[PDB]
Amino acid sequence: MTELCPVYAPFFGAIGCASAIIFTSLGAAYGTAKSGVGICATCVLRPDLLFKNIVPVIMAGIIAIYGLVVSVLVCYSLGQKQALYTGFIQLGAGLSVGLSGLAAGFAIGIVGDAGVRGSSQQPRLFVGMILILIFAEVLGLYGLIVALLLNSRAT
Amino acid sequence: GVYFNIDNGFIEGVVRGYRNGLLSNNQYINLTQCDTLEDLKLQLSSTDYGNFLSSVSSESLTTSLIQEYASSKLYHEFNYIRDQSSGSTRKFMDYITYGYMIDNVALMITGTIHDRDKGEILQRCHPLGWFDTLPTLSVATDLESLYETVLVDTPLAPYNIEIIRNKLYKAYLEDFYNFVTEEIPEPAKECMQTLLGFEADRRSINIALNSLLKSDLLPNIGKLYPLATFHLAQAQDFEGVRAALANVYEYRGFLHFYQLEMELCRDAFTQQFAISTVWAWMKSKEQEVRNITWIAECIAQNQRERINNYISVY
Amino acid sequence: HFLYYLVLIVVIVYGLYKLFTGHGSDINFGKFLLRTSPYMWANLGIALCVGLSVVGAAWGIFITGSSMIGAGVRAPRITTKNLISIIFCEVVAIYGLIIAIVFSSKLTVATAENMYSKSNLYTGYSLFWAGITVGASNLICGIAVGITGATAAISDAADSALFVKILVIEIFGSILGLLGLIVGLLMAGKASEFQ
Amino acid sequence: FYTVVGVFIVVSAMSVLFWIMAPKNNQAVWRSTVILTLAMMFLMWAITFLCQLHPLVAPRRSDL
Amino acid sequence: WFQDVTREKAIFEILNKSNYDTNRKILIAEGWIPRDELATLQARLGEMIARLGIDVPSIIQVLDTNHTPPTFHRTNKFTAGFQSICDCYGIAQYREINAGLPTIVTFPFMFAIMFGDMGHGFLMTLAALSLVLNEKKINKMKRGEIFDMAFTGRYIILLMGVFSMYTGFLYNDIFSKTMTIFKSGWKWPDHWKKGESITATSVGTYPIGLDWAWHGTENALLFSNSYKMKLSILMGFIHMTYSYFFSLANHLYFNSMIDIIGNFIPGLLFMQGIFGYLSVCIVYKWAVDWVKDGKPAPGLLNMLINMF
Amino acid sequence: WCCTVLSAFGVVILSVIAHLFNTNHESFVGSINDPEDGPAVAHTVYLAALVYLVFFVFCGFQV
Amino acid sequence: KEEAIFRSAEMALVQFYIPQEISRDSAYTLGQLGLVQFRDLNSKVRAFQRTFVNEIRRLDNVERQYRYFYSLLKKHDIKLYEGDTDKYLDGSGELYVPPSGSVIDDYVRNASYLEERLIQMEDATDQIEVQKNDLEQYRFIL
Repeated sequence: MTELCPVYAPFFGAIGCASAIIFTSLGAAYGTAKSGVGICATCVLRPDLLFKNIVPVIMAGIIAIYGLVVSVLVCYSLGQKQALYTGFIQLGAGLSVGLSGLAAGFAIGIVGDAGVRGSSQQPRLFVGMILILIFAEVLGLYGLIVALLLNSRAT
Repeated sequence: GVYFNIDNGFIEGVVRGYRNGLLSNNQYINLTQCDTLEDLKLQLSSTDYGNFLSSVSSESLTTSLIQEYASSKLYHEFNYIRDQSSGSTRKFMDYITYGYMIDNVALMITGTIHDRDKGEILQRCHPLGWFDTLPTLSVATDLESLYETVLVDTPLAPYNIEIIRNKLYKAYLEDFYNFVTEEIPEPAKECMQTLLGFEADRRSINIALNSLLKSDLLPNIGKLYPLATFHLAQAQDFEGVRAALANVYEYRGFLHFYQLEMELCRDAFTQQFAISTVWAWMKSKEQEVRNITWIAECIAQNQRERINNYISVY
Repeated sequence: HFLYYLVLIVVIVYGLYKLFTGHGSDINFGKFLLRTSPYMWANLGIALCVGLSVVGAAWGIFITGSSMIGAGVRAPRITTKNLISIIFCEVVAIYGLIIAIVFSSKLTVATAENMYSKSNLYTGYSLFWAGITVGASNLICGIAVGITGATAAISDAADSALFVKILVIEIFGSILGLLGLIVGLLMAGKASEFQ
Repeated sequence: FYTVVGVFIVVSAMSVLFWIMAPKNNQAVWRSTVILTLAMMFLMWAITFLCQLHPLVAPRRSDL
Repeated sequence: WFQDVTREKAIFEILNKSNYDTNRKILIAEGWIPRDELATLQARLGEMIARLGIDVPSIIQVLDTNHTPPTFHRTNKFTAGFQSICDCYGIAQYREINAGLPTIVTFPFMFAIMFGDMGHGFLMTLAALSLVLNEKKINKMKRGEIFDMAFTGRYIILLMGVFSMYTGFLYNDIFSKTMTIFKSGWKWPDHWKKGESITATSVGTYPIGLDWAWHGTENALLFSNSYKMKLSILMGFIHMTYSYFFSLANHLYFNSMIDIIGNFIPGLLFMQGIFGYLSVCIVYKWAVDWVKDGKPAPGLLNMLINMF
Repeated sequence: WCCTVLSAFGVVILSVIAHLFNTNHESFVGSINDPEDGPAVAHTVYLAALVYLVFFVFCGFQV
Repeated sequence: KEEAIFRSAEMALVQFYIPQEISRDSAYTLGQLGLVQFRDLNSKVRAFQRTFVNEIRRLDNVERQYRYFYSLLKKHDIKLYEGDTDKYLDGSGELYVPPSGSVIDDYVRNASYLEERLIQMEDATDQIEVQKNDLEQYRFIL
């Protein structure tokens, strides 16, 4: 349309909504797949730890929930005639919870796979596992904080 | 070394935690003063063995029993690490066991060619190299028959009894030499070329030492491949191999193989983003399960003169 | 790998096509940097600030965390004594978070006129490269503190002979991250908001 | 601001009074916990009151 | 007849840690007792002497040593779940300031800052209250893996959900919405059209907590984030200096005046100046009306980065 | 048990929502995305409140 | 009794002149209290010369075969009713728990007898389970 609001301006917004959930779901997938292969190899012989050792896939799933919130929040601010200012803050919120939630979902996958294979040879590692795991989780929450803060400047 | 800890982080952290269970040179001085096997059991439980003989009795505690409970405790740790590895490391730990099953098909043939029992002979066989066809070894005593019949389905398939042993073992160690230079990264390149070469060295020296043509049964991957292979091929006496072994600066004066191995193994732990650690732990813990056995043989019968022949660099 | 040498032939052919036909001044990176929106550069510098900071912070965390969980199978006291190695991997993400909060405050809507002016292009380039400076310096310091805190985990297996020296080089990686922080705070120090 | 100081006086007075009339059975966990709870509660209340004492941001909405 | 064999072996193992004399058949085993428990040992020794006709001296006499005695903290059922999570980081020094006595209030409250909801704090009071109400009949049960952990910290979950019910009342937060229970300090204007931006005017301050006039507004994050982020700085600096003062509380008990002037006071001046100076300027900017004075409202973040 | 406690919470949470629509509360029907005619959306969760009271008293007989 | 919640407790290094006539019996009346953390007075002595180790090895060889008895209680699946009268006797509050006399030397010559008979009983009932599984598979083809 005009100079402030062109027609390619909701491409950034649409890409951002897609990016927020595809990159967090790729990181939460890698976290689930390495933790689930650590669980389904762990509890072959130690089946009574099946509810303690599942916290890496719950915690990797919280990255997916964080990604989902950003996508819903910036799809509420999408529109045909939107300014290009709000297009790039929806793309900044997109790839700031995106490429941070995939790296945080990767690090939950490697730490959670090392943890659930380690907190069964010695159960004293279960407190040390999750405190490392929280650190690899809130890096996705730090990505989420930027997105919320940056989506707070739309219109 | 920023990509190593993805698949091999928990692996190296636990293998480097197993080398602190390698009981040190002070841990043998208090362990060579027992004179009964019960007392040795009593103060072997303070180590990172950690009361592994808690189920056996004390009246019937054989010398072999400690040799096989400490090796079972070794081997459950090995295939605990082995089934947690990725496609660049699960293969490497399988290639460790491939040199074990060559010593198992070398012993099953020389045990089944003579009048012996399958069960009794099978007990002595090393259990890291164990494929499902290995308990047979009795279809034929012919070397040609074994390859088609029984070794065709094994991973020994791309590779008289000692003649086909070195025929398998040289092609194995060549295939294991050009695997560790292909898919294994830089801090274990220089390790798995030099440590592996040493294994080609002290096997090729034992070729000429046990032979007193020979150029096809000798492995050529080490420092003796270009020069010392031709000099060691035409050596018929002990002085011919003694003159041929003087050309290398790292092997002169040796013709002491495990002491040079353990000193070459203590520098292998000096790297700390490499997968040569699991070979250094395997050969170190297999060393200290025959050090404990060498002490327990000097304790079971009273041989106090030749005890201090255990060798620990760690 | 072949597509690198196929898009390099296209760049050579299209360069010599514009150059030989007198129209080599059509491939101008200046007019690209001057018709492009500054909110692109400013928010692809904020989102890639906290992005590459978290990517390096997590890269450090799964190196030294998966090392000291493996090292804690025998010595479990390391995970509550060598958790200082995963503090400084995560303060990397804090340093990419502070930059995001500070940078955001310079991110206001501009008018139709006074949009592609000198100061708006300045603060677009400034928040772009400063968010790359603190995002990729924190990516490298997170990787560095991870790979030197993972050697703190397999050396705390040994009792006390090395941790007092290892810590010094643990915090030398923190100082580099801090120095990267105070460069991005001076690159965008004189950058104004969008006016 | 003096309705933060005026509540700080009656919080401080109550805390001081408790310090001398704390139960003798478990003294170092009764007075310390009560004073700590009072101080934390006061700190949150005075922060969430002073942020709204003279605010620079007025609430803005369209749908009403 | 397994219990009195494991208990019978324990005595022998304890006995090994002793010394014997060739001349006199004695057995010395020096151990650590709390000094306020030397009354019980005399009575126990006397009772054993009465029930053993050897008329032994049994002289358990106390000597002074140079070694390091252990740290015995005496916790009942309320402060044992807070002492347990503060010494999984480390057993303290002998007669140091215990960290698990401030952790009773600091740890739930810190969680409460971050959780902060009356609905979610009410579901966590009812989750811990049920355990606290009948603790006698949970004291013997099957004692599962995530049920002993949820039961040994039943007071560290109850005091979480009560602090998070007070915090969710200061955040003006039931499950996702606000409590409209005091008169608001924000008065919306008289008349407006359906679909126009409306800016409220401050007519007062809300007595306890955030205004409920900040619910649904477009800049509800531009106030809450600034308030929470300055609350995070203020409540972290106060927890850093209340914890830091413990160092002076036990460099003055151990009679070490070198460590006070060498570590505490140089660190107190530096910490208070660099971050205390920051912390007193949140409160000073919160106590200055920057719209009736005609002065520009400063920026603390900008001010901090040009002190250095 | 799961449906007893779920309906015990259901009755209390849903009814106070029905009272915060029947009284035309500012936090529920004060937007432009509001459910209009608050006393008509209120009977949806009066009937939803008492159908949880049905699940509560029906599952309260197996206790 | 001053509480030890702000700082730690004031610890007193007591040492015990225990004679050799009640060394085994007086150790219970302070083991029942649960007050004294002992120190390693023998940390330089070789670990097999602590002058009670022949009296720990002989009830480790009794606890070695109690966990063999419990393995038989998991193979043949007996519910193991586990009467908790020992917890009712020693209430872990006061030193009223009496010691045991030469009943421990009856638990040695009792526990050993069970191991020998059980080992023979298990070997015999598993040797006829070998020819049971040998004949049950021969009746499959035939």
